[PDB]
Amino acid sequence: LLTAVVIILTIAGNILVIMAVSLEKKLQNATNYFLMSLAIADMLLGFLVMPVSMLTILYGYRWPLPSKLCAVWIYLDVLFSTASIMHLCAISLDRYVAIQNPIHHSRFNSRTKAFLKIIAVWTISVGISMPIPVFGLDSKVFKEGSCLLADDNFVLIGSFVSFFIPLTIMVITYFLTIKSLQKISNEQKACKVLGIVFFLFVVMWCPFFITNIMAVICNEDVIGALLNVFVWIGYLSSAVNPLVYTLFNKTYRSAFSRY
Amino acid sequence: VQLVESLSCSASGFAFSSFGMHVRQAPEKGLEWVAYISSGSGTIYYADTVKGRFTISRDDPKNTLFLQMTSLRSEDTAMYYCVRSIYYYGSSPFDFWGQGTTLTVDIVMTQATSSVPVTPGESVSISCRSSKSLLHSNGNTYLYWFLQRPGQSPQLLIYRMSNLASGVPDRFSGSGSGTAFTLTISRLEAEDVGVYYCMQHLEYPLTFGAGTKLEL
Amino acid sequence: TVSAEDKAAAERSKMIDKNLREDGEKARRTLRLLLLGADNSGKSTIVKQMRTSGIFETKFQVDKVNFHMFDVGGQRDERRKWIQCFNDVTAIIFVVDSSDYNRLQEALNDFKSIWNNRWLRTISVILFLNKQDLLAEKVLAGKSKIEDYFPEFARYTTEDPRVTRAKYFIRKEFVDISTASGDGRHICYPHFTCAVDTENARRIFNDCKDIILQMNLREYNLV
Amino acid sequence: QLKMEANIDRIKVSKAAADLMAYCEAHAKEDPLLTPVPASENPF
Amino acid sequence: EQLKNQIRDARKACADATLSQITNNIDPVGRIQMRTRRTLRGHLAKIYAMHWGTDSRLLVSASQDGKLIIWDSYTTNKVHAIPLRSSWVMTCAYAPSGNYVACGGLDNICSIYNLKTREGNVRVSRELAGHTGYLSCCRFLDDNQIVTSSGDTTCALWDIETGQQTTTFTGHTGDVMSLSLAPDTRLFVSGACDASAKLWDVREGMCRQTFTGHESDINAICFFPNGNAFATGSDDATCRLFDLRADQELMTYSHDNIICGITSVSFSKSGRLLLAGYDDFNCNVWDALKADRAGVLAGHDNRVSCLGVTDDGMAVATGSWDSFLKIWN
Ligand SMILES: CN(C)CCc1c[nH]c2ccccc12
Repeated sequence: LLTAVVIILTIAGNILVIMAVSLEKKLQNATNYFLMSLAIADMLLGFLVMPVSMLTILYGYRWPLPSKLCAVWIYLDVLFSTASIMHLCAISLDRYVAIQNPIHHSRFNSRTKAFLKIIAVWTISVGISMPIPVFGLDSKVFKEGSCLLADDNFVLIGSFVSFFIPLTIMVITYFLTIKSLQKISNEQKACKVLGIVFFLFVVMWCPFFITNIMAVICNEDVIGALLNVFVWIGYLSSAVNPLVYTLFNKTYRSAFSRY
Repeated sequence: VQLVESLSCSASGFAFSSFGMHVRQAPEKGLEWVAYISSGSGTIYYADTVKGRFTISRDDPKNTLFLQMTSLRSEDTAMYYCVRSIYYYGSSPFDFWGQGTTLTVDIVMTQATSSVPVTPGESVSISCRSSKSLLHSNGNTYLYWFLQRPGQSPQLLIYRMSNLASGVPDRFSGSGSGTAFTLTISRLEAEDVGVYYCMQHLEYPLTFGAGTKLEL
Repeated sequence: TVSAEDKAAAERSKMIDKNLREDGEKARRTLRLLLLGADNSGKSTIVKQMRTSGIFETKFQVDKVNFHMFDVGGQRDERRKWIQCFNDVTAIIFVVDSSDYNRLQEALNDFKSIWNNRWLRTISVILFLNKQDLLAEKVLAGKSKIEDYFPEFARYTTEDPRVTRAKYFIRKEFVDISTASGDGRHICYPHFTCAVDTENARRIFNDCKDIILQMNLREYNLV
Repeated sequence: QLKMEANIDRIKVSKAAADLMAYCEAHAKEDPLLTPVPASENPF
Repeated sequence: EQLKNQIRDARKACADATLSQITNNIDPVGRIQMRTRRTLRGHLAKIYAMHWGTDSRLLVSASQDGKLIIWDSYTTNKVHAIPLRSSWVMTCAYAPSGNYVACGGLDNICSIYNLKTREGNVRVSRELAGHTGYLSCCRFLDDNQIVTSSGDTTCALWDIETGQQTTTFTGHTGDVMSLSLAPDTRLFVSGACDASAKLWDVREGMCRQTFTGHESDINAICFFPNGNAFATGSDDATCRLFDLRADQELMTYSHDNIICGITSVSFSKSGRLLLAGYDDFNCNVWDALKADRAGVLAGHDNRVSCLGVTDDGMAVATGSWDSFLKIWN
């Protein structure tokens, strides 16, 4: 159905971002290397998890794949989602320390900061998702002919650290960054871009996490039919992070117009 | 550029951290290897005989090569002087040696004649073969020679059999074929006399020979 | 197939690489400034707290941020070739003669020369009009009118208001040459200062964070 | 200086051209760049 | 200037035909494919100058960072790192014997470095003063003799032991950017922002000839391997070949594709190939006889300051503002 366009555009945008990074020497700084790591974490979403959800949807929520890949597929989904969330959380914090005091950010501006930041966010993304192979693996991962999470203590308590803390950091960091920038037109264009990025992240991922948190804290068919669309809306963020984090730059616009 | 010892080996007259540092002279026989340290403690190597019972230490303010000793034995007792080098394209290794001390408690290199009679003004040759082929994949041959005058620590004279170390009278020279080598001396004079030792540096340990002697 | 000599050479070679890295990292903490004034500028006068014929260096630290200022006595008037070295500088401070009017056309031509150079496009400029108190005394006397020197300045619309209008007029005259390129990567910052100001280092410091702020915004794709 | 430059023995550019060709031809074969040196022979 | 106008007719009378006509009937150079066999890294800032050693196994590279490093080409290993009093440099030179390296900068001094000393460090044997401005080129005639070029419109020959100019070449009316030494060492050439290249006799202390065919300043100059001709590099995006005996421009190398200035020039041992480095970040190889671009060597993202062909003739080393220097064979 409409998810095929999501898969195709998720492939196309991330591939074009990777191709524009690879054969351009003007975009080789550390800030853009973190975005290359984001496109690495985002290419693998649309080819390893979303076709699996595709033929899960086309089979009427009865999974034709074998039962041995349920915990692995759930672990891949949680790993790529927490990676593509933590990437934006570290991007916002780096953007804050590069907006507040540019001198002390440019003092330590190197590839060492990018290596440490990528290592930290990937350690967080693996360490959040690592209990799913070792505690969920079939009652914690399989239910009624579909591969869905059912260990409610992990679904609630994992969503606290994997989303409601990095969302609290985006809230406090967007407040301080827009207060510092509000304290001229270049600055206001960055204010509009920051507002679009923040008000799209809290719109595209948040409904799934308040839906699953409310379903754990509490109408089962209504919550299931909401989850079956809000996961795909969560997948639509992977159709956007290649686009809206590069297309406001002139070099990336020229590179995309070249292809 | 003076090296004094008390083992402790204090270095005054150069930049200490820029050099590598490294020998045991038996009272009975010639030079034999102890241990090597690079500049700023890069790497350490040992021969099996003296291995594991000695330590190397460097301290930049104290500027000193250090030996701390364990397992003391009649092999340990020896006369040793601090030896050093510098490596780059254009290497002049084993340039300068320490004064020396006395303490009392793999490739084989040797030359045929331990004692050579000397006649002034006549060219002679000292040949020491090498177990492993000195010629290396680059084409740099690692064959070396020394001279120890009695009562003085030795000095470098010829490295690689195609290059001659500076600070040396030009009369001494070399000729070489693959893994079989013949040295050329000319116009021998006073202060030429002593014991000459040769060495191979393809891979550690530093295989030092007992050497040959010039006898008047 | 690698000898102990080649590996021991690799040791001191990699230490050379590490030492070059450390020296470079030490250098990048410092911010580099190039001070060009044609004459009557007060190049020594701008910063007095801290103060080799070819290049003369004055260095100051503010808020534990170290600034390197380079001024050349040796070079001739024409500056084409040696300018190419200083394309990594943070900013180029052009100090200009506020007092006299006859200088100002050639001074603006020099401003255009430094601004429009192919190698120096990315760099910005921090501009101080020195001796503005001396300018104000002369214009308050009113014997010589800079509006005579330029017909556009003859009819102009904005300390006395008239002297302030003339001062803002010359400031806008210097900004007029800079705005024309319009790339936006490089913007000139006019500032006013008398001969003896307690700190122009404050103005240099806030301009430097502004430039670094803009470059970081450009780097992070915010703009 | 103009007298010194004026007092210059001068020879046909065509003859100088043929001399320029001759050295090139003699050392055309020797130089690695024009003709690719065999792989084993090259240091790089 | 009447004699100059007579001189202008005199040069025209001396030359019968242009080089291009005679060059036509020779076998073509053909497509040459040169890929970088090595890239050398560890320079953290822009590289202004490189010089090839006589051995062809060693080179020295000067940079904006203020560290002059000597490295070995084939292994890519790094032999020395020299701390510099002045960060600003435009020149580096490698002695013919290889014991001495010279460094010149905006400080208006040429610093001569003896590589071999007790304590195994690089030390400056002499700092040479007497130039009012920056030194744009330095070259060693010998271990004790060096000729310097500078922005004073003067070129100076020094005795390093004595430490002052033994001769001064002061015929130029503009800043002298580049200097090339002949194979015989007795004559040398120098180019300047006056857009004239002059032939200088080392022993006399006088200019024997002056040649002008350039619209713009000459950034680079190289003698032909025979020693009877030389080529120049300019901001005109043209490289012109002049001959000493003929005293006339033989040919000019220009193309529509490239408007950017030349920054370097060098000759292959044949002289068939004049390698040139451009502000367009690309280096072009020209058939010298026909002035047809055989190929382009494009591995540099930023402009190439310096280009040199080895004395053995194997390789071309290109140093650029991209901060790493690539060997090409
Ligand atoms: C379905 N996908 C979007 C879930 C991503 C996710 C991140 N953290 C989680 C914690 C529990 C369940 C799912 C997730």
